[PDB]
Amino acid sequence: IQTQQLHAAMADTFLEHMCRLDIDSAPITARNTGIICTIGPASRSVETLKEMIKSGMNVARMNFSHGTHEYHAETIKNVRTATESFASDPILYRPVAVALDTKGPEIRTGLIKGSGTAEVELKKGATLKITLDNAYMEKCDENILWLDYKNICKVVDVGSKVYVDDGLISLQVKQKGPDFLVTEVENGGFLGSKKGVNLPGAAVDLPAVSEKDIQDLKFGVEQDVDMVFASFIRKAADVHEVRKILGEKGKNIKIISKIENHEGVRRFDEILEASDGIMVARGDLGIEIPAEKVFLAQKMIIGRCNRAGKPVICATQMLESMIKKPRPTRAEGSDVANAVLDGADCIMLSGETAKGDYPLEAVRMQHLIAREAEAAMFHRKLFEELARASSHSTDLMEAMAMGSVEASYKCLAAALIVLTESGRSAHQVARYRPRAPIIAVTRNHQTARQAHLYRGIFPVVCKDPVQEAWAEDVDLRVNLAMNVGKARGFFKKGDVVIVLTGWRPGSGFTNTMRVVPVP
Amino acid sequence: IQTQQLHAAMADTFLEHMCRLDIDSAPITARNTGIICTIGPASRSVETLKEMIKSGMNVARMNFSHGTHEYHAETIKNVRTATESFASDPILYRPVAVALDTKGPEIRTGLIKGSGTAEVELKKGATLKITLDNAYMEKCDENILWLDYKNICKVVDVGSKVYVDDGLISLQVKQKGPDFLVTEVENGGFLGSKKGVNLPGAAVDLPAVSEKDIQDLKFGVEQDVDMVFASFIRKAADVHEVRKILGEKGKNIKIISKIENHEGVRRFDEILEASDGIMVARGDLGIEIPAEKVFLAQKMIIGRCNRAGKPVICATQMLESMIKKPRPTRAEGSDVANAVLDGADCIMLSGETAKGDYPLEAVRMQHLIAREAEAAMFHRKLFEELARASSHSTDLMEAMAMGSVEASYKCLAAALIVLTESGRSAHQVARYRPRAPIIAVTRNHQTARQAHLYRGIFPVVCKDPVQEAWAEDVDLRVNLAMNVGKARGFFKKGDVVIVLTGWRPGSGFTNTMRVVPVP
Amino acid sequence: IQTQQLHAAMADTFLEHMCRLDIDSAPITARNTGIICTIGPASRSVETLKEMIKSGMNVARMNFSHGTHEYHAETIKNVRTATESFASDPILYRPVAVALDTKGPEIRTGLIKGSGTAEVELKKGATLKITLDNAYMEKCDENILWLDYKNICKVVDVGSKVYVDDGLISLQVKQKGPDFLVTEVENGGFLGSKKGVNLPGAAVDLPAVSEKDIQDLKFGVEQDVDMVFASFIRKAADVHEVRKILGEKGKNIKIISKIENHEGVRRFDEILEASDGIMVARGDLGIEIPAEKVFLAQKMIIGRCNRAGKPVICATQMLESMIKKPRPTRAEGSDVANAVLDGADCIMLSGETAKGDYPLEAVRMQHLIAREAEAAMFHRKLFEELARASSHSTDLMEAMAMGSVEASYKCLAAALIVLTESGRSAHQVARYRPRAPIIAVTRNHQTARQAHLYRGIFPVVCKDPVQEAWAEDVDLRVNLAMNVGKARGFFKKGDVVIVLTGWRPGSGFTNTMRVVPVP
Ligand SMILES: [K+]
Ligand SMILES: [K+]
Ligand SMILES: [K+]
Ligand SMILES: [Mn+2]
Ligand SMILES: [Mn+2]
Ligand SMILES: [Mn+2]
Repeated sequence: IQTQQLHAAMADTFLEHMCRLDIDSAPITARNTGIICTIGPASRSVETLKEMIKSGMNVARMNFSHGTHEYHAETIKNVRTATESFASDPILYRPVAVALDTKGPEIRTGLIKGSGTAEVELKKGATLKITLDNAYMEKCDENILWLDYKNICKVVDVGSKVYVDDGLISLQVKQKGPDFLVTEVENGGFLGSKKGVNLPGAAVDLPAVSEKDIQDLKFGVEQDVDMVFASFIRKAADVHEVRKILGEKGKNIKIISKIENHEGVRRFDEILEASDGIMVARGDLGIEIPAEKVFLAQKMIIGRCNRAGKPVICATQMLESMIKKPRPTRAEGSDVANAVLDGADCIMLSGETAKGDYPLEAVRMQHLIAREAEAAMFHRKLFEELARASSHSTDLMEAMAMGSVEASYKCLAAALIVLTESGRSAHQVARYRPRAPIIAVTRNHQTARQAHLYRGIFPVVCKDPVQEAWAEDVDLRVNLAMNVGKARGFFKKGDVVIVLTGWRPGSGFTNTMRVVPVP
Repeated sequence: IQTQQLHAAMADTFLEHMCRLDIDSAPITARNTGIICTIGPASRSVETLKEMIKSGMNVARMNFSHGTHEYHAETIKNVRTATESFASDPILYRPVAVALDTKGPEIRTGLIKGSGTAEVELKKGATLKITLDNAYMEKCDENILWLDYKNICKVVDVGSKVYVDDGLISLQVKQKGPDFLVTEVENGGFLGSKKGVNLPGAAVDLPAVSEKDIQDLKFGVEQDVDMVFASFIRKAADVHEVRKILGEKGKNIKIISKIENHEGVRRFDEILEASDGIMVARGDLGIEIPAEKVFLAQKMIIGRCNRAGKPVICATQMLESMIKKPRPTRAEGSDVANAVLDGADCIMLSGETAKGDYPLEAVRMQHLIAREAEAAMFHRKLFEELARASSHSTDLMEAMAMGSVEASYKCLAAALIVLTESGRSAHQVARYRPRAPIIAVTRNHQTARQAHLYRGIFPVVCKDPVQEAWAEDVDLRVNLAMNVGKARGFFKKGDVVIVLTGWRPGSGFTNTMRVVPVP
Repeated sequence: IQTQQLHAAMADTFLEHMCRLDIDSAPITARNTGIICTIGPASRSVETLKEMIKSGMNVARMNFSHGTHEYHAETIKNVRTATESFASDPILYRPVAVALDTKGPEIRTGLIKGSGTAEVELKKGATLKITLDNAYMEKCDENILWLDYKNICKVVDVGSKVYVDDGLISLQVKQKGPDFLVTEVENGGFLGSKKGVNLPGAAVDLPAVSEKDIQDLKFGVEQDVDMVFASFIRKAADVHEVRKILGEKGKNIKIISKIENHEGVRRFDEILEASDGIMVARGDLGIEIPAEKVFLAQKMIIGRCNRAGKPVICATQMLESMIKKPRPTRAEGSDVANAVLDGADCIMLSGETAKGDYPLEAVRMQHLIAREAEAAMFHRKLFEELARASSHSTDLMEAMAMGSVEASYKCLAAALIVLTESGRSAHQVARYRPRAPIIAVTRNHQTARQAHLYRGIFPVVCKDPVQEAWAEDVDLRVNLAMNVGKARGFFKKGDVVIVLTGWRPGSGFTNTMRVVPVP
């Protein structure tokens, strides 16, 4: 029984490829899919965080939908402390990106009575009066419910449905009002405090970038975050408004547009070009459009991102049950596998690691499945189709990338070492899905950090000062990579490896490729 | 925006196909994936069952892992009552298969103290003594645990792991014994009563067909079940032992081997040939082998079954969360979609409909997703690869099937009407995955019933007596199908439809195909 | 209107590719298909030869089926004189290979009366007596015909057919004899002197390597020919007998087995492995087997050679009519195009350049068509299928080759510069059919010369002494290539180019590849 599902790799057709998957075919050590973990109570701890890093964490997500700047400021402080605790050995140090998740134009209810279980009980068929009067802002009963969206009455006529708390509870507007709405509970349940509200099929006129959002964004720039996950991007315009706030200083912060509404899906393409990467926000998306259609959008978005060479993230409830159990459900297990198979650059945990009882177990599980799923990819067809997809381009780096991935498949290289400062060279190699890991060695820390956004890139930060002789500085970097790999168990002395470097210091792209043995 | 994801159907590549999926492309009314619902407390009711049928139920699963013959006898009685309640109109009557799920060579614990919450609490690190003494059979403490597997000590040495309750709780044998084992709780939790036990990597010497199993099987034959889902089939031999018990009388009961252990996966092929269909028992499978590998086995088994033309079922925890909530999680939604996309003939609910609070909602959800996912298939490539896969065969019915599916894709037929008595003709048409529904009209009830096992076949039972003139009897049957379709909303007058019939009464296969308009 | 038929290159299917061919899409300057010209009266002249070289000649074929060693000795002398006349400028000097074509186990008639038009007239239905008596060796009438095959009577029974002069004339053995045969003229015609004779379906017992052949072979070694086109190779054994005569000295002379009989086709594979390259000797082949089947053998042999990475030649009557006219027939035009499209490494002229009235025009015509046809190839599918074909191999140079060709397609490189001494590296790159020209720079002259055998390789001989510093010696060679290309009009300053070099002097293969701009 070969390994890395290679027997299936040799398949002519998909059905064949599929038929040849072997549960006894061991995957390699490198896990190419990036793992984004949302930090919170269950993971705030520096010690916990250190354990997260060791378990596979690559990006720490700060969800500004809750918490105060003071809060996140410390969260970020801890992840950095945790990260740098390994900063010792440059060979074992693993960069960890910091991402700020916008609390975009979203609707939420107020606080519940308090002594009513902090959770009322809407009965299937009961009447519920929605109010905009800030008085009941923190006193929500089974009859009174306050929400922060003031113009709610300016866009919802009688009959329309208003969902609350991850669409689990639905309400039908029975009667309109000036600053209130009386509705009928359709889906019963126990309403929580300050839960999310969805107005599917409704021109919600909240601003792409709210006032709070501008503050949060500025905050992120000052706190040097590596990327922004912009919530509810519904058009290229929104992305631009966001990029603007980040301004000249936040200039290098990668913007990841989140697709969570029907318009965003409908106007995906312009949003894609305007953005640096995309996130399939399955959560709100599953409420704004029929749940049974979310998979369509996912595969379409991942597909189109893969084609465009832009990072894409699959997010929300992937390992949901693990918030309370140490093992995920069969559906959750397959969900992760398929996202990787779909082509997602990164998978995410949020809740499973933010406030669940098994943050570490959840991270480990994603790491395990990804590896397993990655080997299961149909690399040959993938590469071929990816190639046809971009045939109109004749970019030199692209050519280098494709030539390298090709070569790597052919001699089954142990890895591809790419020396890059902007990261472009490595991104490009990742675009064409090699099977082996891509060790990108850079002296730029933010590059190393943002690199996680790309499938297969395993960043390494060279901390040695530039050597006088270019040739030497290159060997220096290449050797660092050779060690990281040997240490990380990616390959041992003797294995073959592809190496991409520049021609002169500060080259435009890695124009040089060579097959080399591991020292 | 076309429908049935047809724009994507026109794709040249997968990435393209993927990129073209449209959430606004409406699927057709017919849902080709069979839905198997496990019956229990939450669904025992004849009235509930009638509602299940209307919601999409196609096969009622009786799980003999629990309950008494008296119990199941009544369950079966009710589903039949519920079914026949529609027996009135032959146009609206929907056949419903009865399946018996074996309680194979499985290990279970005994009953818990009772006043201890009927659930003890094993603490992470605590010591737990496993006992075989039938005295504690119904008195299991946090220190005493009884299990029904007597030879457990004859196959588990010190150090080995023993999982309990869907592998959520793990234990490590610290010390051996004659009829007992002292272990250390690794994964804490609240042990329930009579929970399943897994000895991954352990030659469990329980018999393929136990003594109780022989009784249950005989019972099923006398109760005229349509199929048997044989648990823990680990080799072709086991299937044969099973087929034997069913004997001459149970001769036509389709045997569905369940793959739940590592050996069954490893010896899949012989098991496949020996069996009529297969079930991917994700539950035990996810405990016997690493969870992160279950997807590999699923796709491999579905792939190989599709190739072999034998029915395959995807089962366990697909819509798990719906046991308590009215809406499934994003992962569960995608899990179902992917199983359909994987090629599974049938999807299953067990727990979601056996004892959960939303049996109907769960059935409806599967029905919705399947439709959605079915349109999303890459039919062209699928058909092509399926064809290459079986090119060595030159079977006449196969040729007819392929010719028909081909024709159907080309003129976008509304459906394929197949007159069959054994069902072979329709099975064969289903083998080559047409996009449209396959209306199989038969006078044989058990055929109609078992037909659900196949993707796309929508059985119709002709209850009119055989007509004197073959030509007439054919039009009779064809017209019935034409009505069912018109009634069920599959097509209206004018639409095109492919019709496969025999040449003489009692033909070997439907050798005649013709494009006809809907009257 | 793009160029190089690139719009068609982008095609998904063949029908598409085909449909997109554009007569207004200009091909590039480099002509990848090697052109082999048979030298004779019409081309013996050093001045004519110089003109041949300028017109495209790459290999000069010496046909030992006629002429004396003294003759060929001078022919070879002249081609060399002609070649070296350009030896001046190493940038414009074009290597020209010398090939010796064996006069294998072939049958020929004697001389005709003389005053009978040096051509008798066999009438359809007349009787003709074949004789082995050396007396009529130079006195052949319409009744008497002598042939050099002594054992002709030991393998041809009454009824069998004996063809004469390119099968244009057929005869049926009416009666047997001891040293004679009386036959009936079936196909009338004007018999010439010393014409070829074919005994299709007859165990002709002539030796693979005749006595004269051993002399001719030894002669070729002493005259340092680059390759031997071995006539009538009917099995691997024959090739070996040939390689043996060439012995230790002729050790590096490439042996090209000629497939001209039914056995050679039937035992092709062993012949292929035993040989260095193959020649589709359409001439005799079209007489030994039905003419209407020759195309089958051609495509099969070219196909299998392409797959094996061994040079294949398409030969005989490609531009036949041009022996007397300045323009070829429509069929001849397409014949050449298709041979190139078939995948033939080299096309040949023999007669068109040996004794026709338009040697130069014929060479120019092949050159024109090849270019045109080369652009018309379906490179993408070709590369993909070529890759699948050899997937079992994991050769490092192969990987480099494939990676490079891939890269070259992607950025539409102007050419691939390969520094090689044995030629292996360049051969390998040619194996995977890049679209651009392959400039192989070598210091080995015989390598440069034999390189023509491979599609796309444009040899360049570095005549500068090895430089002290490897790095320098490499740039030296690379720069030479850069100049040849600029001079030859293959590319100008700025264009992109792929460069393959070794890692240390005398490397095993070019393990280094880099995209570089033309200085
Ligand atoms: K948020
Ligand atoms: K069972
Ligand atoms: K010859
Ligand atoms: Mn959101
Ligand atoms: Mn089971
Ligand atoms: Mn010949």
